[PDB]
Amino acid sequence: GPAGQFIRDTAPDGRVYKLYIPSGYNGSTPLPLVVMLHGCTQNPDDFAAGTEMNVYAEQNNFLVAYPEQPSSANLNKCWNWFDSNHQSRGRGEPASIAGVVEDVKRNYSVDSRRVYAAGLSAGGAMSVIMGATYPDVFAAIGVGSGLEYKAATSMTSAYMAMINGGPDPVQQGNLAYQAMGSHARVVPVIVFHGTSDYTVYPVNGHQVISQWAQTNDRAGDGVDNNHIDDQADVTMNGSVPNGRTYTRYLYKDQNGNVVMEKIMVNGMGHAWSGGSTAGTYTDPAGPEASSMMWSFFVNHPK
Repeated sequence: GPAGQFIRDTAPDGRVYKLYIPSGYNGSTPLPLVVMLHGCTQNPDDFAAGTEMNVYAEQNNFLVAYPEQPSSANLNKCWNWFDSNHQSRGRGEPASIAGVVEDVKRNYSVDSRRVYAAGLSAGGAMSVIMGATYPDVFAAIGVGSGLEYKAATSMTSAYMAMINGGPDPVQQGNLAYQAMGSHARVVPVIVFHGTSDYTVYPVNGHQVISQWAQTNDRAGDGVDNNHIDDQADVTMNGSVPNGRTYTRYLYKDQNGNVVMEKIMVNGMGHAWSGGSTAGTYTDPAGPEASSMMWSFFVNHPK
């Protein structure tokens, strides 16, 4: 029978990416596509090994694309989430990441209603940017230890935002709505953050939700419908056997549908929650962010 494959390619602009093709791919059914955006110092292989996302892709039959940020673009290999040249549609890294999606769609049968972006750290901040700049492409996003839209616009302000948070999330949510331009739609968001993160302080995870509440409130159709706030409708407790506890908050819209989730992992540092020590920047004692993000994505097609 067929076998899954983790291959590499380059998009037309030269962007390197790796692609996991699950064994259940046969070209006869369009599959969902998860774009995974690695954090600083990482690369596609390291991020795949740590998140184990290809394991879930194999089990659930979806494609996984891992764009690579080279040190030529940022010496730490961080997505340049703090640079205005990389915060808008049609230019820089957002256009390049969208171009990876277009390249996969040209060569594989992809379900255009089930394309998602998730990432860790700089890649979590870049996933936020993808939701704000290409909401027409990305059904939903996952943000692991990231920062809100335009949390900084310079490298100096980047370091301040990492410790203090970015500007007023209401203002940033209106800026993200403006960034959506003529493509605006509600983009469901799932956030993970560690409560003992000394690199990107957890205030940033709280702000991601508040910023997206504002953006999604502006983007929902109807003047008196589809509204959403940043007040948790449900607070649920989690516990990993022999691992960490966590709180999972659900944010519903006016219709009662869960549109956002926030998972705060107690005592976790700056790391992808769950996963494997085979990759850097993971915490196997946390809940399995890869599995939970996929479940959220499944439930939030375009």
